[PDB]
Parts: sequence; C-alpha cells; structure tokens
Amino acid sequence: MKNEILEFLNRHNGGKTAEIAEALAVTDYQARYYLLLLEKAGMVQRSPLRRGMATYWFLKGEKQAGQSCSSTTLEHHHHHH
Repeated sequence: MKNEILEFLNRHNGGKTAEIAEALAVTDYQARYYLLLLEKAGMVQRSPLRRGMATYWFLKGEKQAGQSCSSTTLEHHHHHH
C-alpha cells in the first residue's frame, strides 16, 4: 500500500528505507520498491545517505515550494496600470 508510505512520510520526515518500512511494518522490500517508483513521478524524494547504509526517502519536502500562488504577484500588474 503506497498510500501508507506517503501518508506516513507526511506526519514525519526523514528515515532510511528499511527504517521507513519499520514505521509501516508492511513489506519493507515492497515499501522500498515503492519510494523508487513514486520518486520517478516526482511525488517523493530520496537522499544519497553517504553516512549509514540505506539512503533516505521522504515526501517531496512539502508543498508551495515551487507553485506558491504561481508567483504571479511579484511583477506589478502591468506597469502604470
């Protein structure tokens, strides 16, 4: 169930793959394979954990981190207007 993995990362944030599996206690093997498939869509992200042994996977940071209101109110509505 990928929904449990994404919803889980929402409440928390930052956990190795086998660690994320422990949180859901689901199929750690299938859990990790999910973060990868989802990461390809851009709904989740992962970190090259260079200090441990299981990388890291967590929701795509959060939201409003790119389309914040579409940033369509920072160029003056038509100069002079």
